[PDB]
Amino acid sequence: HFEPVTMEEDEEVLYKVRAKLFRFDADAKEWKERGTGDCKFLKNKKTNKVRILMRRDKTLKICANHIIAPEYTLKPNVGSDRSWVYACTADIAEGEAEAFTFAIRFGSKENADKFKEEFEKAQEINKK
Amino acid sequence: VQFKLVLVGDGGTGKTTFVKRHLTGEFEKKYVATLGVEVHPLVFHTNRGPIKFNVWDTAGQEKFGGLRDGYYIQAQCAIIMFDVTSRVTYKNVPNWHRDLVRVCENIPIVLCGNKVDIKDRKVKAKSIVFHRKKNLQYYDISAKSNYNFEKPFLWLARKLIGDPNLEFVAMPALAPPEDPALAAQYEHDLEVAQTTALPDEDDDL
Amino acid sequence: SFDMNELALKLAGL
Amino acid sequence: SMEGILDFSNDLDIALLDQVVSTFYQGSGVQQKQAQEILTKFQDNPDAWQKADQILQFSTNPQSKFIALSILDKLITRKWKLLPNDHRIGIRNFVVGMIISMCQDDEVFKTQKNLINKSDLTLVQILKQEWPQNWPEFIPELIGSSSSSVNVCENNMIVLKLLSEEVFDFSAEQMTQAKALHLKNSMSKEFEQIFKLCFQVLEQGSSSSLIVATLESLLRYLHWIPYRYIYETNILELLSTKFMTSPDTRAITLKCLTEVSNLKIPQDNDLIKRQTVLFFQNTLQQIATSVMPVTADLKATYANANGNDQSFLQDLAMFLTTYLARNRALLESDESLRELLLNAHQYLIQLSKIEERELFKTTLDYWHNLVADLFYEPLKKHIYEEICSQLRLVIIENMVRPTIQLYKSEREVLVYLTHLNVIDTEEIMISKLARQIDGSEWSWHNINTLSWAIGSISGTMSEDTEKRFVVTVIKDLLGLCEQKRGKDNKAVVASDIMYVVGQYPRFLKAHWNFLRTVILKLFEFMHETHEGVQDMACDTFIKIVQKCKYHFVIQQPRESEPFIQTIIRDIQKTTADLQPQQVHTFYKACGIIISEERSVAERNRLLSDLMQLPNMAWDTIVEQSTANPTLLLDSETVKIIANIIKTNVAVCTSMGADFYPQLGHIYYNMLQLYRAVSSMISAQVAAEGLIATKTPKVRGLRTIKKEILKLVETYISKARNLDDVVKVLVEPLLNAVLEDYMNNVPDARDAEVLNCMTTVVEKVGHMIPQGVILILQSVFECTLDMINKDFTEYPEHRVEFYKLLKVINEKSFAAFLELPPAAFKLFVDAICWAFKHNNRDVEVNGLQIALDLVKNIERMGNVPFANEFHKNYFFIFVSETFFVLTDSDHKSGFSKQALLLMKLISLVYDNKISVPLYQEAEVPQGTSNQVYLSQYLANMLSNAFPHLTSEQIASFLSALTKQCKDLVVFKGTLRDFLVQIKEVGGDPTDYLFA
Ligand SMILES: Nc1nc2c(ncn2[C@@H]2O[C@H](COP(=O)(O)OP(=O)(O)NP(=O)(O)O)[C@@H](O)[C@H]2O)c(=O)[nH]1
Ligand SMILES: [Mg+2]
Repeated sequence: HFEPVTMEEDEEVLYKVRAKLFRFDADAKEWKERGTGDCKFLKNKKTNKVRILMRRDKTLKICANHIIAPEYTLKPNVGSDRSWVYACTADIAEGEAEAFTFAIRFGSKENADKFKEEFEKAQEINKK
Repeated sequence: VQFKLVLVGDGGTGKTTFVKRHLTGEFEKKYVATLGVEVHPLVFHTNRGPIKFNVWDTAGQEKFGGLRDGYYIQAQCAIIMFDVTSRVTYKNVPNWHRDLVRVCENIPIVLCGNKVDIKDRKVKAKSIVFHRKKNLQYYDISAKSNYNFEKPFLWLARKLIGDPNLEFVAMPALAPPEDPALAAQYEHDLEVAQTTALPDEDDDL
Repeated sequence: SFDMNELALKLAGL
Repeated sequence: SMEGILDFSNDLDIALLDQVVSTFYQGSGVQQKQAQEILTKFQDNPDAWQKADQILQFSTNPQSKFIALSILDKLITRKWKLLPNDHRIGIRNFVVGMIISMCQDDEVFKTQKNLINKSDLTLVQILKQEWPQNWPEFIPELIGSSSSSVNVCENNMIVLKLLSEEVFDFSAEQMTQAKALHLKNSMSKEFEQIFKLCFQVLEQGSSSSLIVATLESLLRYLHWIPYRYIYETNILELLSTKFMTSPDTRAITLKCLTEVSNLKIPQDNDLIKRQTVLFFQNTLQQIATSVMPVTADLKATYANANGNDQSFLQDLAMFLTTYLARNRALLESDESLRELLLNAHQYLIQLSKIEERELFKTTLDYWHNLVADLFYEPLKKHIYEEICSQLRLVIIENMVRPTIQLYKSEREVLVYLTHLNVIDTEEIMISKLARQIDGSEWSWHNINTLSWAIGSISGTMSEDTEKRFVVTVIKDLLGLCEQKRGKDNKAVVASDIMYVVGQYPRFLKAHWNFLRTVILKLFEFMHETHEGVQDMACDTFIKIVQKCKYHFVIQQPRESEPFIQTIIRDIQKTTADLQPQQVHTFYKACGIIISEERSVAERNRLLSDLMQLPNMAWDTIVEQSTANPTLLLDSETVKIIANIIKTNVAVCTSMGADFYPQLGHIYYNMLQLYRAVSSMISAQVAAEGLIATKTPKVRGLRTIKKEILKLVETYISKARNLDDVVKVLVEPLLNAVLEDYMNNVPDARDAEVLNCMTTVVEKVGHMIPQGVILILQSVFECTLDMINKDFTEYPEHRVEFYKLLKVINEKSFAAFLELPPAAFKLFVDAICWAFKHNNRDVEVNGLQIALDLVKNIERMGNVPFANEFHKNYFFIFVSETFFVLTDSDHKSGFSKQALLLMKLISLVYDNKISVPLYQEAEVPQGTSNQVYLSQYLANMLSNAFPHLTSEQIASFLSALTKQCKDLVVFKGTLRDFLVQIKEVGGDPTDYLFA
């Protein structure tokens, strides 16, 4: 005989899409980027709750972390056919649950419509 | 576990914009000149635990120079920034480096050529050699397109910690949580936001 | 799909 | 409460200062920010220097003392000569005494290096002012005080280092030519004594800190000292042996020897050649015995990054490459020096394996220097056979994607290495290819790297061996593709096969049948939805066409027709699955082929058949969009139209002048479409506001306009028949775009209009004087008003605006003569406004327009318009040019500013301005413009820089004006002026330097 020498595991990926996230600075009436990377819909296996978790490329810093609440509503932006605007009341990407007016943009209108489709499917999952 | 980082370079080279990108993720289009210096804590998550950079974003304009080399005292690392669309900013690199190493005699230093996202590049890659004899790490970067934007901090992290295998890792994602008196409040902010056009709509993303 | 057989053919002659 | 230190009426509380300083450096958040704003206000106080003696004496905080010296530094640099003479001696005595006491306290000398270095630099600033004219015994006394104390001796080496830097390395920008030469000669005259001290310290030891500080100063000396101090002494022996053994001194010694390899050396003396060989021989010996043997894995050492290993390996690379690039010939003849030569290069081979891009670029530059010499120089390449063989593998294995800069450098060296030994290069590449097939080195990255390398040595071999090699490479690559399962692996290998063939056009041209099969296979890949394959197919198609176009246009043997016809017959089927951009590349590649057909009847027939699909789509849209215009509201129609135009742009880009027939097919309806689209954009902005310009519907509409403009610009820029351009294209074009631009609100004006017109004026502007006038009338005033409120808004319009004025000023200056005086006054305002930009694109054009305008006026001779121009605008251009020259915010434009200013001054001193430039009352009659010009400038500079003496201003202007025929000297005088205005009491005699 010879002797020899992230807290995302409990979840399932429902949807994944590349996107650029914006937050609305109301006091400046100006959109500000928050991050660019993969946006994922993560379903908890122990609660069946679906959330959005988005990380920036390279640094992998969280730029979005909130439940896809059934009360939220995706609105079009005046200057884009590949984006959605919606109010978020509890995002913990940067500490305490803060309220945000978010805008998320995609590579194509196809990706945006598909995002809207998955986003709504996820809402009905959280409804139960 | 925090390290002082001094960031120097000519005015308009994108020092402040670069740091802002790492802080909030936003891209500032406007050029508001820094007055003296701005200190910003910047934390990265690595496999060797978190590392904190106390970034001293100094002013590149002489009339806003402030304490100048007084900002360099007891810095443990540095970034020298210039603008590849502006030859003069690269011409002044030896001057920034000079004032820097006279105070900080032995520190890891990154030389960054910013704004490589702009087509009409003026400082050609073949011309950038100053870093060789001065033992500076060099990176082409772009605060706008995030090209190599993480490299300067990753390199400095590896040097400061003494681990060449150090890597940036994903921070833990906690489970997120779940009134009528603010129904009309958020509806006001929402409508103003829809009518405000998203910036850079010609961008790939 | 990916089938370079015709290239192998025309090259094996020449 | 921290703001107490800002009250100078009361005594300065040092304890309060130390708190504010601590709160800034060690504090955080709001308090830190508040302390920062207070310290800046304190330092910037013009009387703060007075309280510097208190801080440096009473404070216990080293940061406070540092800031005090910074306040003093500003005082010495800018206002020294303004002081009473007493204060000058006081500060000097105080700074000297301070440094002495810090050196005597071993505790302080040990733990306050930053404060002592700051003090030393402060001393050097005094020296630059006072030495040697008011301090002749500084160097003798410095050498004297060295023997007394090791700490003082060590610190003296730091002072001498800083001095040498300020005088020889950083003087060019910071002092006048005269002052620089003075200090250089002063150091040069007393260096004999300085070197003696330095050499004694090095030879006698023994404090490492003292030795290292001495070697650090020696490094600066080697930048300027005569070679005799290095070769006629024993100092090379010390560096290359004694100081290479100790790691403390090894780093700096190596940098010294690197600079010694750059000294000014007589290359006919055999003794010096021996010395140059010797210290290299000694250095490589110490490295082999003290650091690592030549076999050591430097790649692994570098990656481990222990201590200063990385810096050392970087410095070793710099030393070896520097020395060998200059002196390797010294080692090539002597048989006893052969081992040294090859060992030196073997270290470089090992160094080149390190994973570190910038280090690799450094070694690769050297390798290029070597293989290039072996390629031309007789009887040399056989010496380096084993080195070159290793290098082939190193470069092949580290080949990057075609940074493209690094690829070009890698290709270049590898092409040389292929010539030096073709058989060895082939063997290595096929060998590597075999290891890809047996899976021992199989990898997506590794197969790509090898394919890039094989493709880079194209057109270097014999046509015959090239063929034999390519066949071998492809045949083996073909087999590799079968071996792999899954489309992931298969896609990678298949792409590499298309890459290699696209790199060997000489081979494809010689074997039509194979080339034809290649292209048909690319068309199959245009249907593969696998990521990247479609792009890869299109890129390769056009790449092959660019190089083999002649074989697509001619009727090849065993063919009934030219292959271009076959491609067009199925162009719908081939491009059916491609994205719009990919379709445009396909059409552009067809345009490349068609343009080779020199039969006009045939070329135009091929062009018609190629454009059949977009022309039918076009005809259908124009017919249904004109009845009714509601169709354009549909996003689909807008996208379809934009794609049609883009296809015309793509074909026009490769066909140029030959595109004209196709342009004529659509031209008149296209301009009508431009009008229709324009009306809708205006209608939308009226009905929705300016926000409309952000909406997809309007951005879609504007895209049509921009592509139309791009198409016209593309053709006109390449047109050979300018008669048709003028008589057929221009008038309808101007009628369609100019009024629309003028009468739109600012946020709806397309900057592409300006760019298009720039192209029109460029090619045919000399033929349409009425047209150019119409262009100015429509875009000049309304565009200027967009951009003359800030330097920020409407950046595109700003850049194109001055490009347009530039070409108009060159090609049709008469258009500006027709301007009403008020409009011409705006033109002048616009040019100066361009000076004040930091924007390079705007500043340069502004300065060029000004220069060309002056030349335009000059060529008019003694005529009323030219004379009035000078009376109105000469001194405006002189003062405005001077302003940006001196305000320290436009340093990137110094040269052109200097040129413009030199031109303006020469006009007067060559008497090219016939009329007097002064009011008949303000100066006596008969006075020359030359005299009046001196007076104007003297008065101008006196009020703009009141701290300058009248003698300074007078000498400067006297020198400037007399040197207005010598640009390099003129610029010298301007640089000296820019230095003198930063300080008080500059020397007027400095301007007599030239
Ligand atoms: N196109 C492009 N612009 C950039 C980039 N980085 C910064 N900029 C722009 O450059 C300008 C100056 O940015 P800034 O951060 O203020 O430079 P700075 O070095 O901090 N200036 P100062 O020394 O006066 O504080 C801004 O308009 C910014 O948008 C870049 O990577 N690409
Ligand atoms: Mg700034």
